[PDB]
Amino acid sequence: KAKVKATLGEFDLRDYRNVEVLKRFLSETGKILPRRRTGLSAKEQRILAKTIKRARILGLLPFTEKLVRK
Amino acid sequence: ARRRRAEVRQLQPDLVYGDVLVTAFINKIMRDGKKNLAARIFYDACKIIQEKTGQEPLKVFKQAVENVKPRMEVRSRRVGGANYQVPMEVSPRRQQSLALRWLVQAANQRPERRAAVRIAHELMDAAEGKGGAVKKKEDVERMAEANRAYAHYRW
Amino acid sequence: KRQVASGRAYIHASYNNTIVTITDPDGNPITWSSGGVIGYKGSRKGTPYAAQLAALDAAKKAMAYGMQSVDVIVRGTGAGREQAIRALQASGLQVKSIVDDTPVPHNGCRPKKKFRKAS
RNA sequence: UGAAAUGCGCAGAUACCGGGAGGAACGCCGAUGGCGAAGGCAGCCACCUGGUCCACCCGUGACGCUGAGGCGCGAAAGCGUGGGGAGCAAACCGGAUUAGAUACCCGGGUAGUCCACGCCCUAAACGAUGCGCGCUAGGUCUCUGGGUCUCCUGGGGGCCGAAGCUAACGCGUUAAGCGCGCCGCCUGGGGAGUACGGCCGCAAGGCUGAAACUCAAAGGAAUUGACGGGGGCCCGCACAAGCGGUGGAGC
RNA sequence: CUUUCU
Ligand SMILES: NC[C@@H]1O[C@H](O[C@H]2[C@@H](O)[C@H](O[C@@H]3[C@@H](O)[C@H](N)C[C@H](N)[C@H]3O[C@H]3O[C@H](CO)[C@@H](O)[C@H](O)[C@H]3N)O[C@@H]2CO)[C@H](N)[C@@H](O)[C@@H]1O
Ligand SMILES: [Mg+2]
Ligand SMILES: [Mg+2]
Ligand SMILES: [Mg+2]
Ligand SMILES: [Mg+2]
Ligand SMILES: [Mg+2]
Ligand SMILES: [Mg+2]
Ligand SMILES: [Mg+2]
Ligand SMILES: [Mg+2]
Ligand SMILES: [Mg+2]
Ligand SMILES: [Mg+2]
Ligand SMILES: [Mg+2]
Ligand SMILES: [Mg+2]
Ligand SMILES: [Mg+2]
Ligand SMILES: [Mg+2]
Ligand SMILES: [Mg+2]
Ligand SMILES: [Mg+2]
Ligand SMILES: [Mg+2]
Ligand SMILES: [Mg+2]
Ligand SMILES: [Mg+2]
Ligand SMILES: [Mg+2]
Repeated sequence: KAKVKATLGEFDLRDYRNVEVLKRFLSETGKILPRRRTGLSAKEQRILAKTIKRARILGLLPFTEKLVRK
Repeated sequence: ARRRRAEVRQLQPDLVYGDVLVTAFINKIMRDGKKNLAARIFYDACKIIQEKTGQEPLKVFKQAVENVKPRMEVRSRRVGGANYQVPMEVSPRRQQSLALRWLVQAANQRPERRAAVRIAHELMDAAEGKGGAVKKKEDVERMAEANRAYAHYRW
Repeated sequence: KRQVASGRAYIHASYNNTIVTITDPDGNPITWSSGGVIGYKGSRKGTPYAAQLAALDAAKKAMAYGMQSVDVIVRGTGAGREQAIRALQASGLQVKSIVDDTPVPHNGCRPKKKFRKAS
């Protein structure tokens, strides 16, 4: 569909507290989205996943969700 | 029928009531190419419908057939190990053929000594819903549906 | 027995059986069915038709507790699954939501030989 | 499970919710990606630590390459001592299947798989390709630096391909091309990685490694077929759908 | 399905 990167302005993707931003990079099942979807550079996507994994331990982001209407 | 889908052999309308479905029946009655004797029989039988009811023969026969048509049948089926009886819907053609096939086999199972009679009574009984044809049929519709677990092939 | 008007339908589709269990909205089970509880035994419990019948049976037993609607929750992939769902929907019983909640390791325990194959 | 049975379940199993214990492994990200000399390395955090790339062109001044032996590292399995043990699981105990089934399938299940310390030192330890250096068209995709950031310039990973090489398959600036240096190795097949001896090892075993006898081959790549319980496309009264038969009786 | 041998 349309890339998640393209729907945002600047943002520090080292920022493991900005759950508002971070959360659009997760799927409806709280799974880290692949680059095909996130629209990221390899290097960026590496840094992302790292800080997504931080948010998660902080309690700020989900490790999982359940799929609604299936 | 590897290549094409086979032309449904299209049938001479009836000499008497002007209906295609009747020749079809007369044909299933017919042995060894003797369409004459076959046709006597079916007509003789239609006369026995008259004398034994105020009904017009044609619409007895029509409505008998309609009562012998199966809705579902069980065609056998390989599953890389076992052959299962698989329930599935029945082509309008096949409805019609199986009907007339069973009408005549049912007819010829009967006790009455003369063919025109057996044809006649079986027809009567069938429009009513209680010929030997209809048992050889609710038997089918039963067996399909009593195998309804395997309706998830259909092939 | 108690009157609960809505609660959960928990479907457990597996390649060997669908088991449908119905609960109050806190998760305590009211009734339950399975391919075995219906007539079936052995390989036939797996069928989608088995699924329908269990879904329908367990939904009937649940309407005996005056159940009106359910949150559906599915787990496992299995022949009977969308069939078990389709049953509930068309059972009188009203289906508010449907939710896949199939449990999955964040790779953890070694599978049995049969389920390693992806090795 | 093909179908089952063994098995578990009214001491209440399965499915469902809540709480707790433990063991082991980290899903998405994840790649045709990255790192390491190899083996090999994957949740997150901190500490300790090895390598390596780019820019400046500041320093030393041939200080270099290779490397018998030595020394160290070295997947899994295996061993010792002591922990630990959730799941999986050689052996083993059962159920199926089968002509039989010491297997393939199902149910149990010990060693082991896990940790620490000490052994073992092997491999399809593979790129089946020793290390270093220079030289010889390009194109394309990718990871990671720098620039005047359309494009240029390093380092790394792929694909196609100049010249060229190759038995062919293929290689082709990441050479299997053209050259130099230094090391390791080969010398028909079987006997045989056997015997003997030595060294090492707790053991299991490992390294080194023959001969007699015996064969006229053993091999590699590619060609045409043929075949497949490989693939794709398609036919035929081939099967299906039908109607009549044979197999029964007399002749 | 099933197929040990030839
Ligand atoms: N994950 C921990 C790390 O693992 C390494 O080793 C340690 C651990 O991994 C290892 O296992 C620990 C153990 O500590 C402890 N006594 C028992 C505990 N269950 C284990 O836990 C750990 O390892 C197991 C392996 O799956 C898992 O629990 C889990 O992956 C991890 N939490 O034991 C080692 C020390 O006891 C490194 N030594 C260190 O970086 C750190 O402990
Ligand atoms: Mg079953
Ligand atoms: Mg629990
Ligand atoms: Mg490797
Ligand atoms: Mg200088
Ligand atoms: Mg000077
Ligand atoms: Mg080792
Ligand atoms: Mg080991
Ligand atoms: Mg040990
Ligand atoms: Mg056995
Ligand atoms: Mg087993
Ligand atoms: Mg087990
Ligand atoms: Mg290569
Ligand atoms: Mg390059
Ligand atoms: Mg090439
Ligand atoms: Mg020799
Ligand atoms: Mg060859
Ligand atoms: Mg050939
Ligand atoms: Mg036929
Ligand atoms: Mg004969
Ligand atoms: Mg033999």
